[PDB]
Parts: sequence; structure tokens; C-alpha cells
Amino acid sequence: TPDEKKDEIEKIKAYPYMEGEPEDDVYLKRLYPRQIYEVEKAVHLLKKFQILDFTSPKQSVYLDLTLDMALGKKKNVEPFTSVLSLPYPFAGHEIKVDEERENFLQTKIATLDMSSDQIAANLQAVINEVCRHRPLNLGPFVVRAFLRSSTSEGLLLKIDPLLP
Amino acid sequence: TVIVERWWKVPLAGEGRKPRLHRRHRVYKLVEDTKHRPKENLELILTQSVENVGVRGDLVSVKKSLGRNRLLPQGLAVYASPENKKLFEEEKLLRQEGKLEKIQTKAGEATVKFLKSCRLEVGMKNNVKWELNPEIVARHFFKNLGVVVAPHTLKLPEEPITRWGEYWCEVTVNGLDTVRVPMSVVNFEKPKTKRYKYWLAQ
Amino acid sequence: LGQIYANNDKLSKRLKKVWKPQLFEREFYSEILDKKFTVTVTMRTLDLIDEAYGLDFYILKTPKEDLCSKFGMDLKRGMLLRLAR
Amino acid sequence: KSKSKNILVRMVSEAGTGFCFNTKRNRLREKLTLLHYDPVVKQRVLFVEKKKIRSL
RNA sequence: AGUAAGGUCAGCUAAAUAAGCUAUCGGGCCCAUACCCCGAAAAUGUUGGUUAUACCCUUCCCGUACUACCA
RNA sequence: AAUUUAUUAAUGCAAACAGUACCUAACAAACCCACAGGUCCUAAACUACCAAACCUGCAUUAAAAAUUUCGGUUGGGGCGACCUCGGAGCAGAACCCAACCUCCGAGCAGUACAUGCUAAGACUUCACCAGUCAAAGCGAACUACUAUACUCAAUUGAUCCAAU
RNA sequence: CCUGUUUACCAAAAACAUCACCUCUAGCAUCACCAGUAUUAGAGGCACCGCCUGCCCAGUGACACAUGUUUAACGGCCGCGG
RNA sequence: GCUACCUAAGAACAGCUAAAAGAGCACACCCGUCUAUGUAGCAAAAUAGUGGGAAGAUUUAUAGGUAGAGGCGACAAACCUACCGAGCCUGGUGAUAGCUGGUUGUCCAAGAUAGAAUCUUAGUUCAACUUUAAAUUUGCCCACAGAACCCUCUAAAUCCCCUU
Ligand SMILES: [K+]
Ligand SMILES: [K+]
Ligand SMILES: [K+]
Ligand SMILES: [K+]
Ligand SMILES: [K+]
Ligand SMILES: [K+]
Ligand SMILES: [Mg+2]
Ligand SMILES: [Mg+2]
Ligand SMILES: [Mg+2]
Ligand SMILES: [Mg+2]
Ligand SMILES: [Mg+2]
Ligand SMILES: [Mg+2]
Ligand SMILES: [Mg+2]
Ligand SMILES: [Mg+2]
Ligand SMILES: [Mg+2]
Ligand SMILES: [Mg+2]
Ligand SMILES: [Mg+2]
Ligand SMILES: [Mg+2]
Ligand SMILES: [Mg+2]
Ligand SMILES: [Mg+2]
Ligand SMILES: [Mg+2]
Ligand SMILES: [Mg+2]
Ligand SMILES: [Mg+2]
Ligand SMILES: [Mg+2]
Ligand SMILES: [Mg+2]
Ligand SMILES: [Mg+2]
Ligand SMILES: [Mg+2]
Ligand SMILES: [Mg+2]
Ligand SMILES: [Mg+2]
Ligand SMILES: [Mg+2]
Ligand SMILES: [Mg+2]
Ligand SMILES: [Mg+2]
Ligand SMILES: [Mg+2]
Ligand SMILES: [Mg+2]
Ligand SMILES: [Mg+2]
Ligand SMILES: [Mg+2]
Ligand SMILES: [Mg+2]
Ligand SMILES: [Mg+2]
Ligand SMILES: [Mg+2]
Ligand SMILES: [Mg+2]
Ligand SMILES: [Mg+2]
Ligand SMILES: [Mg+2]
Ligand SMILES: [Mg+2]
Ligand SMILES: [Mg+2]
Ligand SMILES: [Mg+2]
Ligand SMILES: [Mg+2]
Ligand SMILES: [Mg+2]
Ligand SMILES: [Mg+2]
Repeated sequence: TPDEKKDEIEKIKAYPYMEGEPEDDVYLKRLYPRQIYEVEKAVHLLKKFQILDFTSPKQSVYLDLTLDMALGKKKNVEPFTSVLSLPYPFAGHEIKVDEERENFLQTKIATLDMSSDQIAANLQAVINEVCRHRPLNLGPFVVRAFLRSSTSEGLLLKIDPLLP
Repeated sequence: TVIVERWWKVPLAGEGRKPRLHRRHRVYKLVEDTKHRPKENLELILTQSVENVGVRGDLVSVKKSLGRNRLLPQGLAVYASPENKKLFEEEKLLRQEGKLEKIQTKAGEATVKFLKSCRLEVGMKNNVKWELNPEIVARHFFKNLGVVVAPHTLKLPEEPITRWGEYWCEVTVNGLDTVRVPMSVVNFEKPKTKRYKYWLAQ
Repeated sequence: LGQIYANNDKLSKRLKKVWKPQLFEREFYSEILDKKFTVTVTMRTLDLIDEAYGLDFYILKTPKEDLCSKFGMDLKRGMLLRLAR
Repeated sequence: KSKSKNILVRMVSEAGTGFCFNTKRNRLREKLTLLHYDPVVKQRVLFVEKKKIRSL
């Protein structure tokens, strides 16, 4: 277990996060941790940002997954590419891996105009697809999820219920 | 504090008798030096408004170095004694009953200080016709300034904006402090494009 | 002032060892005396004052055998005189 | 002292009684499986080598 | 007088499939010699014992080495 | 030489103490837009550096020291050799018996896996410690196996303590 | 080398010191060095002068760090056969 | 208050040569080369003669400084109050000594002893021997019979052993 790799995985787990909006109506993002968790609200918010930041209705939602693709044993696992077609493919897709191996993957999920239920179903298939490399229960495989559109910032999805 | 114990057992002395100490009882082994223990925070009640600690009447756990050197000597905070705790608890109860707080929570004061000295770049794209509404304006606070602003708290100048220029935005925090921030409507640029053009070159 | 065994082994030499507290210079304000004193204290003294919620409480509450300082007892007499009078 | 040909090993009963005995075997041969009398069960049972004790 | 240690191609060293180098022999090169080139030959001090042998032990022999002190 | 760093110095960490920095690499293939630039094919997430010495604690490397010892046999001591165990001669026939006396060896190996348990009576290296032989009995083996305390001469090390 | 010094009470010397030569360390102030400042100060070797002081950094120590450096530091400065 | 070195402030050094002198000859003065005497001496280091130095790194009076895990030293392991491989006094201290010496009235009796271990062979502990008391029963001396082959001395003898 390399010190640099293990510390980064320890640090990302230690990033604070909170549920719901704070009491203050106007507050800085620095003063409070992340708040937005629900995937259904995330898809609606990504469409909302399309209206506010005037752009094309159809956007590629390149989900970024901070997957713990290591620390199964003292010997870390190696990157691969498991290709599984999504139930609602956008108009088999390879699961790319980071060049720097910083345990974050950039994979397109669905177009922005696609319904949230279809997008959520596509997300669930990816969760099982990425974990297929190391389906062992000895070590956690998913740490954080950031669903971002082409012209929007990611949101810390509550992927913990969707892990099994 | 250095804590040590004797290597050799001291024979019992009994009731009302001092123990008999041989020269071998001077042998000590180090148990623990308290200076190496993890540091604990100090519980204090603030009397004034601090930049980051908080505001008057708030139970704040701060580092012992900060409290003993800055807050206590300068009167910014007092000990969280039961007497002091009850006093401030009654103070806030009366303030709630009298509706005279106007002091903002710990986060709210920092937001106001940031909002006093800040400028928002509302990047609007030239191709698609755009109308500025408080929902759109609050979006740019989250992106550019990194501020989460409720849409209802924003008060636009009520004049529709379709051209690039300078305007003003009134931001209200907790319904108590109203901050008028400058507004700069500039043509939108992609952050990956904008950072390359300006930050990388200069 | 005590003795130690080298490498914490009773079969090794018995050496002389002296443990000294880490002394710090701090300034304390006394509400009763309305004066600030520059007193050499340790980290333990700061904790006792913090637990007593002030220097004035610490001086009055701490018994003579625990203060272990002639200056501390002199401070106690000054505070007690003002309260008495 | 430099010579080393046999080792001392512990044979543990396969009956689960915990009875053990030490025997000598060549270092270069495989682990021993011997039929030895076990007092707890009062009959001969298989014994399997588990750990080496020392070098003889 | 004691004790250590060494004994290997002609020579000198390395390894114990006992090899390399020089020397040695034969051929080539050159009017000739040498250098050079090709090829060949050439040894475990000795005694006995070490499964059996060799590097080991040991018998004997040559040479080598250190010590032989204090009153 | 063994033991030690108490002392001194250097270094490292902790303690104590100031705070200060603020993380950027597009590029339109198509389209839009008078520009400037946009849409589509990612615009995420997420920080960093230095607090001076002094003092104290814990380590490390040195310096300079401290404490203590320097075995025995021996045709005086030193040097050489020797120090434990077994066989043979001296010691011819019960036992025993020395020499820096004469000779040869040992610090294992091999085969079993009941070299399991238990118990009369004995031997004993001139003490002790230690060592040795054992009928019966229990349990096995066995009605082929000079089978029942392996072959073998020595083939080895007490207590404390440590490992489990 | 010289004058000198030493075991008062068995050794006065060839021993020690010494001018000279050389190596090492130090960029500096209010109690030594020094009320001084590298042509200085301290730690050492050797011993005026004259001719000279050769070879060696593998080991030891010191120094310096990327290899390394240093003997006027400790020390060393070969065989066999024809 | 001796001596080693140092500090403050003093003193002494005729005559001759050269006149420059850690220069020469040579008093005072300092030192102590050689010989004799002395050896409980005049003297716990001297006397007599002969010698080294004697304007210099000289000699010397006075007061002061450095103290024993030290001082000081032109290193002689010098010198630090006559005896310094590290002073002296007191205390711990009645240090310890397997080593040496000594160990006090009368009388009688028994009484000479294989070994083993040991940083042990200058000693101890256990055996053996010796002594005292006690218990109860054989002890000693010994008739046959009996106790090994291998091997050169076919030994003197021993062990066992009733009787007596
Ligand atoms: K003799
Ligand atoms: K002389
Ligand atoms: K070197
Ligand atoms: K006299
Ligand atoms: K004096
Ligand atoms: K003795
Ligand atoms: Mg009692
Ligand atoms: Mg007592
Ligand atoms: Mg010490
Ligand atoms: Mg320190
Ligand atoms: Mg001691
Ligand atoms: Mg010894
Ligand atoms: Mg000796
Ligand atoms: Mg001897
Ligand atoms: Mg002899
Ligand atoms: Mg010897
Ligand atoms: Mg015999
Ligand atoms: Mg006998
Ligand atoms: Mg016996
Ligand atoms: Mg039987
Ligand atoms: Mg002179
Ligand atoms: Mg003399
Ligand atoms: Mg003299
Ligand atoms: Mg003399
Ligand atoms: Mg000399
Ligand atoms: Mg100089
Ligand atoms: Mg010399
Ligand atoms: Mg010269
Ligand atoms: Mg030279
Ligand atoms: Mg070198
Ligand atoms: Mg002077
Ligand atoms: Mg004159
Ligand atoms: Mg003169
Ligand atoms: Mg005089
Ligand atoms: Mg003199
Ligand atoms: Mg003269
Ligand atoms: Mg004194
Ligand atoms: Mg002198
Ligand atoms: Mg000398
Ligand atoms: Mg000498
Ligand atoms: Mg004296
Ligand atoms: Mg005595
Ligand atoms: Mg003794
Ligand atoms: Mg008699
Ligand atoms: Mg012994
Ligand atoms: Mg004896
Ligand atoms: Mg008899
Ligand atoms: Mg009889």
C-alpha cells in the first residue's frame, strides 16, 4: 500500500458533507460542505442549469466516479475496461480509466434531455458495471460520485444506497 | 507534566504511618509525558463578533493557543462557566422574545463580509437571447463567486437586461443584512477557454 | 530528582535522571487586584486556570499545598484582603 | 555445527484431541503422516506434521 | 628448542572439468633471425587413509615462518 | 575488554510560538453570432507554504568520560599444550586406583512411530546432582518375524530465564 | 644547533624547550583569548641556518558530499626462476 | 607561608674585554658537575674542594590567584607543607583480608582419615575418617563349592565364605 495512494483515499473519505440546505438563505460554499445528494434532484438541477445558463437542451452527462479501484489487499488491483451496454444507450460503451490512475473515471451516461428515470437506471447499470472488476466485499469500491453535465459542475450523489 | 512510577514496590505503611523509602525507590520509569498528548479544544462564550470564530452568545470550541492568547486577553470571549452559560442563555432568550438579534449566525457574518467586497461576472452567451431573472443570477453566484444564494433573496433592479453592461444586485442574508453587490454582465466564455486565454498567458 | 535504568532494563546501569517542567512566561490579569502580572507558568498552570474559569478563581480555590508558590499565596492574601474589606 | 541433516518436528493428532509428540525426520523429505497411539482416544490415529521444532 | 604454514605443466600462477601465460616442439611468415600466425605437447612434494576420490586428513622429506621470556 | 550516556555538543521529532499563501492549458468537425465569442463532444471534485531562536520532553550520532574485570592446570611463572565424554594398556585374577603417561575414538547416524502407560526389587563412575537395568500389571502386538525398555561405546549441558 | 629547562632527596643528559619551517581550526567584541581581528589568535608537529624532504589515499582517521580529498595525518614503501 | 606556574607593584647584578650582545673572563648572588668526608651525620640531603651561570628565558623580597574526579607542569609521570601513579585531616570504619601472627587454670580419655565438585587445588561443600549419646544384632578372622573368553608375562593375591 503506497503512502501517497492510501493517504489520498483516506483524505477523500474525510471530506465533510452535509444533508439539506443550511438555515441561512445566503451562504458561501466555502462555509458549508456539499448538500445536494439525490440523483433525481441532480438530473432536474442539471436541466435547470441548462435553462439558467442558456445552452443546448441535449448535453452529454460525463459522470465522474471516484471509485476505490485499489486497496483490496496490500497489492492493489490493476485497471481494466469492462464494456456493457446501458439499458438506455445514448444517441456497448467502454468504461475508460484514468491515465494518472487517480481512481476517477470519466464515463458518459446519457443525454441531458433524457428522462431522469432513464438516466437513473443508466446510472445503476454503471455502478454494477464498474464494480464488476473487483466485486469482492473485502474492500469498498466506491467513494464519491460527481454527476456533471457538459456545461455544469458535478454534484455529490448519494451513491451509498445504490451500491448493492 | 512528567508522570513516573517506581520500579520497586513500596511496602505498605498502614494507617497513619509514613512509608519507608529505601534508596532503590528513587528508581523511576517514565509512564507518560502529558505534553505529547493530543491537544483538546477550549470551550468559550464569545462577547464580540469575530471574523471566523463566530458572534456573541455562541458556544465555540477553539484551540487553547487561540483562546488563551487572543480571545481571553482581549475580551473577545469568556469562560463557558455554568454562571456565564446561564447568563448568555437568558440573554439570547430575551433577544428572541424581543426580536432584537440582527447579528447573523456564524456563517452569515462571513457571507456578508465576503459580499461587501466582491464582484460577480454574469457570463451571458451572445447567440441565444437571454433574460436575467433572480434564479439565473443566483446560478452565477454558485459558479463564479461560489455563493449559494436563495432565488427569493435576490432583488434585481427590475429592469430587463438583454445587453452586456454594468448593473447592481441586492443580496439579503437571513432577512437582516442587505448587501448591494456590483453586477458585471460580460459575454460568456467557457472556463477551460477563459483560463487558457488569461490565466495561462499571464 | 531520581534514578533510571538504562534501556528500562534492571540489569543495566542505574543512572541519575532529572525531569524539569517546561517553563513559559505568560501575562495574567486579576479582576480583584485590577492588575496584570508577568508570571512564569507551565502548561499545567494554564489548564488549572482554564478549569477554574479565571486566575482569580484559581488562586482562591487552590489550596496552599497545591499552589506550591509563595507568590501564589501572596496573591491569595491580596485578593482575600480586598474581599474582606 | 555447519552440518544439518535431520530436523525435529511436531506431530499433531488428527482426532482433534490436541495430543502431540515430537519425531525426527530427514530435512529433504516430505511431511510425515504417521499412525501413532493417542492416549485420549486410546487407539492409534493418524498424525500430521504441523511445525518444525528445531534442527538436529 | 618449540610452534605455524607451504609443497601443483620446464618456469610462474590459477583452478582441482588440473587452466592460462611464458618456456618447449612442429609448421607458416621473412633472403635470414626475432616479433607475429596456426597447431601440438607438457604437473598435483611424498606416505597411507579418506563410499571412491580431489582441494581433505595423515606418514615422510625439502624449504619457509614466528617464539625461545623474568630474576 | 565488558557495561553506560549520567555530562557536553550537534541533529530530528514533540512541545511552545507567527501566520501566510490561494492552481489555470480550451480552440467551433457542425452550427450560431455584426463583434467579442457562443452551442454541441465534460465548465468536476479538490488546497498550499513558512512561526525565529531560547526552554522542556523523547530519540539518534559523536565527543569526553565513568564503573569493573583481565580463568585454571603447570616438576617455579611465561610460552606451547591442555580443560567434557568413551574403549585399551599401566591396574595379569571382585571392585577401585594417578602422571603435561602410552594408544584409539565421540559432540552422530540409521530403523521404528505402543522408543505407550504403570509398577516389585536392584545397580550406580567412590559424595550430591545425574546416570543404568528391570519381573508383574494396563493397553497393544502376536499363533512366520533370536517379536515385549530399538541398533549403537561415547554420541553430551543443571537452575533461573525466554518462546508456546 | 646555540643561551636556557628537568627527576627538591641516587639520573643535568643525547631528554624537554628554543629561534626557523610546516600542518590544523576560527570572519569575531564588553570578565580568559582581547579592550585583540587572518601579516591575527588558538591547537600541534618538527627543530637555527645550508643542500634537501622522494613514492603511496587500498586500509585507519579527518574533511567533503555527485564522484571524492588529504600523508610536513596515523602508517606503508615486493617476490620467484633464468 | 614549601614547591609548580601566574598577577599587581618593588629590589639586586663590582671589575676587565668588547662596547653590538639570551657575548667572554670574573665577585656578590643563583645553581649543584665531579671527588672525598659524612650515613642515628652539623644536616630526615650537609661540609670541604672543584665546577655551571652570573644584563638575563636572570636572581630575589612582599601581597594575591589556580585545590585533589583537581591544580600546575620549557613531560621529569615533575610539583602541590620533609613520605604524591596522585595531597592531608575527619567520617563511613571495629572497611575487608581463603593471608600472617597471637589465642590465658588443673587432670584424664577417644583420636592420623579412599575420593568427588569447585575462576578450584594457600579455600570450601559433600563423602571418607574421627568424637559423643542412643537403639538392637551380628561384625571381624574365614571350609568346601563358586567368579571369561579374547590374550605374551600360564604372578603375588583378592572377592565370596559356614566352622572356629
Ligand atoms: K623444577
Ligand atoms: K648541565
Ligand atoms: K583514505
Ligand atoms: K646543618
Ligand atoms: K597565594
Ligand atoms: K585460597
Ligand atoms: Mg500494624
Ligand atoms: Mg523511613
Ligand atoms: Mg553514567
Ligand atoms: Mg532540545
Ligand atoms: Mg556500582
Ligand atoms: Mg572470566
Ligand atoms: Mg594468569
Ligand atoms: Mg596459574
Ligand atoms: Mg613449566
Ligand atoms: Mg597459551
Ligand atoms: Mg582388569
Ligand atoms: Mg579398594
Ligand atoms: Mg554411589
Ligand atoms: Mg512386561
Ligand atoms: Mg648564559
Ligand atoms: Mg636528583
Ligand atoms: Mg632544579
Ligand atoms: Mg645530580
Ligand atoms: Mg629535542
Ligand atoms: Mg600561526
Ligand atoms: Mg621528537
Ligand atoms: Mg632544518
Ligand atoms: Mg616524506
Ligand atoms: Mg579514498
Ligand atoms: Mg607582573
Ligand atoms: Mg658587571
Ligand atoms: Mg652572558
Ligand atoms: Mg635561595
Ligand atoms: Mg633554576
Ligand atoms: Mg660566563
Ligand atoms: Mg581554596
Ligand atoms: Mg619551570
Ligand atoms: Mg618522557
Ligand atoms: Mg616513565
Ligand atoms: Mg606531603
Ligand atoms: Mg579483620
Ligand atoms: Mg580473599
Ligand atoms: Mg590416648
Ligand atoms: Mg565456574
Ligand atoms: Mg584442597
Ligand atoms: Mg572383608
Ligand atoms: Mg561370616
